[PDB]
Amino acid sequence: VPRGSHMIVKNGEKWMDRYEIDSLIGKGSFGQVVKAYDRVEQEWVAIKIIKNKKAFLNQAQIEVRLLELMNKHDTEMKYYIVHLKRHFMFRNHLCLVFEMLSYNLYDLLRNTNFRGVSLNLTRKFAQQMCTALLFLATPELSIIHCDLKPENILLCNPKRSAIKIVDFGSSCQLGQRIYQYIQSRFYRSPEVLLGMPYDLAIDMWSLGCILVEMHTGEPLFSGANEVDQMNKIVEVLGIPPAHILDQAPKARKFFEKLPDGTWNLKKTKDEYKPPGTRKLHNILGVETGGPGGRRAGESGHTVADYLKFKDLILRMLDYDPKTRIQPYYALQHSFFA
Ligand SMILES: Cc1cc2cc(-c3cc(N)nc(N)c3)ccc2o1
Repeated sequence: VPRGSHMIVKNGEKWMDRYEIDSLIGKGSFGQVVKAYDRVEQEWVAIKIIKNKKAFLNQAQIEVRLLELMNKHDTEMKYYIVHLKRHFMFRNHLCLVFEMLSYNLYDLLRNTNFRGVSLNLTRKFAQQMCTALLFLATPELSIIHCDLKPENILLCNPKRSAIKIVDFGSSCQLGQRIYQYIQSRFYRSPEVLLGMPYDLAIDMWSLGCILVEMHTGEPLFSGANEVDQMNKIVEVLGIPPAHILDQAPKARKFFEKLPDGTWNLKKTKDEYKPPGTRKLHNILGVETGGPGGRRAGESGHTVADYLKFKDLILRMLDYDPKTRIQPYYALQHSFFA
């Protein structure tokens, strides 16, 4: 019986006279993902190997249940989610066989030298991700991904715009509270930072953050920690509404209620732009040739195009989860017309 939690995998070895292990795709907290040739089906697969650890096995069994649940639906919309081909036990590890995809949206930004992709390619990723969120919002699914980020959205093919969402390891269904900290820090919604109840709207917050980054090359809100995260959100969006802060268990982690009942920023121990003064209109460069002026004298980057983009994003970054744009309405926005 091995002492470590990790599976020993040798490049070149063959599993169950079927899977020819080529190479490591990537390592994560769950374990690892290997590229392998399935000699029976004659196709590449990405094998997700789970560590022999109780916490990770439990998360992976939730992931298998939610992916199999999604697979029973007929809609074309389900193809924006990575396809789980099968699962088995091997050398006492749970192994998930997925279709082979291509590189993630972070690798795509790094290949631009973090200068961002075009507004036209941003629109394509936006439309697909809004359709995927509409699929998860199907009542019989009601899945919250809870970990959207550029690294969890993958191109299907290196030369094409088609994308799929991966990793439902942190995911839950509407009304569940399972894990103490959810969402990646940069993509973490204000209701989660404030310790308020969360629903599918947290994923639309994450998507708003991701789409600005895909076009600018840089994260919109790059907090070093939760206080810094909230402060960078406030730079762009101002002080959250009183009706939210008055109900937030963790309001006093970031803010203070003054004698007149209005909220300000909590004093530092002893630096940010004043609240709401880092305008998204200037981050995107709506009137000034897009990010860093670099889109002036290219087509597909008009002031009219940028205003439609800015308006959709600001509806995705609504502080109020009950009024934040829902996937069904985001798809009807003039940005997609
Ligand atoms: C190239 C490539 C990487 C890759 C990664 C996954 C995958 C990774 C994780 N963590 N969770 C899920 N549900 C899928 C699937 C196919 C893949 O294809």
